[PDB]
Amino acid sequence: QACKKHELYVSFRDLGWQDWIIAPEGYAAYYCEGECAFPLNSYMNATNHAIVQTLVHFINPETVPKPCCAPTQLNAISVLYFDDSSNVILKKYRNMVVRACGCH
Amino acid sequence: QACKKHELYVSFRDLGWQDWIIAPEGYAAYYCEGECAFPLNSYMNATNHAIVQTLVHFINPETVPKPCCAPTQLNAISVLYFDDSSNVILKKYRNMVVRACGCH
Amino acid sequence: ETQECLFFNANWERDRTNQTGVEPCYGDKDKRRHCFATWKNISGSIEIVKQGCWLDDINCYDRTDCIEKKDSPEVYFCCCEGNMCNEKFSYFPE
Amino acid sequence: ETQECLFFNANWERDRTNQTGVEPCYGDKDKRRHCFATWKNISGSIEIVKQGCWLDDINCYDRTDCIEKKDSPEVYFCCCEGNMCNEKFSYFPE
Ligand SMILES: *[C@@H]1O[C@H](CO)[C@@H](O[C@@H]2O[C@H](CO)[C@@H](O[C@@H]3O[C@H](CO[C@H]4O[C@H](CO)[C@@H](O)[C@H](O)[C@@H]4O)[C@@H](O[C@@H]4O[C@H](CO)[C@@H](O)[C@H](O)[C@@H]4O)[C@H](O[C@H]4O[C@H](CO)[C@@H](O)[C@H](O)[C@@H]4O)[C@@H]3O)[C@H](O)[C@H]2NC(C)=O)[C@H](O)[C@H]1NC(C)=O
Ligand SMILES: *[C@@H]1O[C@H](CO)[C@@H](O[C@@H]2O[C@H](CO)[C@@H](O[C@@H]3O[C@H](CO[C@H]4O[C@H](CO)[C@@H](O)[C@H](O)[C@@H]4O)[C@@H](O[C@@H]4O[C@H](CO)[C@@H](O)[C@H](O)[C@@H]4O)[C@H](O[C@H]4O[C@H](CO)[C@@H](O)[C@H](O)[C@@H]4O)[C@@H]3O)[C@H](O)[C@H]2NC(C)=O)[C@H](O)[C@H]1NC(C)=O
Ligand SMILES: *[C@@H]1O[C@H](CO)[C@@H](O)[C@H](O)[C@H]1NC(C)=O
Ligand SMILES: *[C@@H]1O[C@H](CO)[C@@H](O)[C@H](O)[C@H]1NC(C)=O
Ligand SMILES: *[C@H]1O[C@H](CO)[C@@H](O)[C@H](O)[C@H]1NC(C)=O
Ligand SMILES: *[C@H]1O[C@H](CO)[C@@H](O)[C@H](O)[C@H]1NC(C)=O
Repeated sequence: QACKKHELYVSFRDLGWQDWIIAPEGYAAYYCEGECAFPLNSYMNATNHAIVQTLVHFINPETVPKPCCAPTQLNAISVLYFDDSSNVILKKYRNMVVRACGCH
Repeated sequence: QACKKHELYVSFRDLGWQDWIIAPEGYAAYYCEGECAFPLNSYMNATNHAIVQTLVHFINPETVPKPCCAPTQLNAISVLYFDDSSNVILKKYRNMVVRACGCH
Repeated sequence: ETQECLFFNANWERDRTNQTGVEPCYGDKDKRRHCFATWKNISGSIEIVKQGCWLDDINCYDRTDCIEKKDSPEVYFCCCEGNMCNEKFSYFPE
Repeated sequence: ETQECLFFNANWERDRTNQTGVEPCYGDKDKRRHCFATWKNISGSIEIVKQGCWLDDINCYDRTDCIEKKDSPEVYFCCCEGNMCNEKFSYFPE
């Protein structure tokens, strides 16, 4: 129930991309998911904007929704893929891995 | 439907806090809200982590959910409030205003 | 727009700021800035508590004079736009 | 842990990097780092394409030798943990 990071491995095979990425085969990507509610404590890594909106909710849940649990900290991974010319290429991709979740 | 910033004014009166904050009386706070879907374009200010998770969804919506629209850019506001000793105090609060939304 | 305000700090000794001077709003076209002033009114006697720049506030949008409109406030506060607008402030209930 | 890898870049001239040397993994206890190596195997003849550090990858966790396990790959790639582990690499299908 509470907002928490959960596991999820992506596989570039499955993703369809198997012929272009050379590595890795898939990665530990993860994802957030969970309720983010009153009284929103520590370990929900929330923003003020979030606390306010949380109470706003709690008064008129009819107005703004509760905030969503979503990453606050992401890592890059590396990949090796082929280019149009079939050169081998290494590039690191920013924000692919979820390091930690929170209220937004 | 699409993820978009929407208006929301908070009022410290209503919030209950009227006797402690001296100013302002309430503020333009805003909030995100909207679907974030396939094929997630520009103006959804999404993260790679988000695009992946979006497709992951689209293959097995049974695994990870779609990402949530939530702020990517927040402003501080100032407030003036009284302290235990009733001194007047000014402090700026980080992340209270939503400047822009996106997919997370 | 507002690049600077009149700054005053009652509590300058403890806060380690100067007591007056002009404060730069660091107002650069993304977010607005205003000036403000807060003071006490002991029976027509007036003492300034604070005066400065003030992050974007939809309440003092389109305000070029500092008039406070709250009935008999414990502390008077007002903001306006426009350089040193905070220089003089006034009171006129609604 | 891994502080450095053997670095090699086939494409050093166009990329403007050196062609070899040791590359610092900038591996500091938050996220892991590994080394990797990718090379071509024209019939037992072997040419390295790239060799370097490699951001945290749950696939090369607990790996101290570089053995590639894919059948007859267009390009061979492997990673391991441990300094200069990338120094030598090997091939052994599953
Ligand atoms: C706000 O931000 C903070 C960080 O900025 C986030 O807090 C973070 O919470 C996570 C959980 O996702 C922490 O990481 C995990 O910690 C658990 C706890 O186990 C620990 O305790 C034992 C003590 O006996 C220690 O020996 C260990 O060193 C360990 O750190 C850890 O083990 C878990 O076991 C339980 C079941 O008993 C499970 O519920 C967990 O899923 C987990 O398995 C975790 O290890 C596992 O998961 C990681 C990936 O997350 C794998 O790589 C491991 O191999 C293993 O499978 C894991 O390390 C994180 O450290 C913590 N940050 C802090 C406080 O330092 C908050 O999450 C964030 N708020 C929200 C809502 O996310
Ligand atoms: C990804 O990030 C980017 C920014 O990093 C975000 O894009 C941003 O979108 C917002 C919308 O929330 C932009 O601000 C708004 O723009 C509208 C459009 O009107 C413009 O066009 C006319 C041209 O004829 C110009 O003259 C104007 O200068 C103006 O900029 C603007 O007016 C709107 O009117 C329509 C109806 O016709 C409404 O749908 C809008 O709500 C709006 O009223 C907006 O002004 C209004 O709203 C603001 C507060 O947002 C008030 O302060 C105003 O007084 C007024 O009420 C508003 O300026 C923003 O600039 C834009 N960033 C870019 C591209 O530069 C994306 O939103 C984000 N992705 C997501 C999902 O959020
Ligand atoms: C101060 O209060 C007096 C009456 O005590 C009022 O008429 C005057 O306008 C006030 N001055 C301020 C703060 O504007
Ligand atoms: C290279 O391929 C040969 C056969 O062509 C194989 O036996 C050898 O182990 C491979 N070397 C590598 C890349 O490990
Ligand atoms: C006084 O303190 C600094 C130190 O030089 C001075 O330059 C500045 O103009 C004053 N302070 C403020 C907050 O305006
Ligand atoms: C070679 O280029 C720099 C310039 O001095 C050198 O110091 C470094 O050790 C080499 N490059 C790499 C990527 O390892």
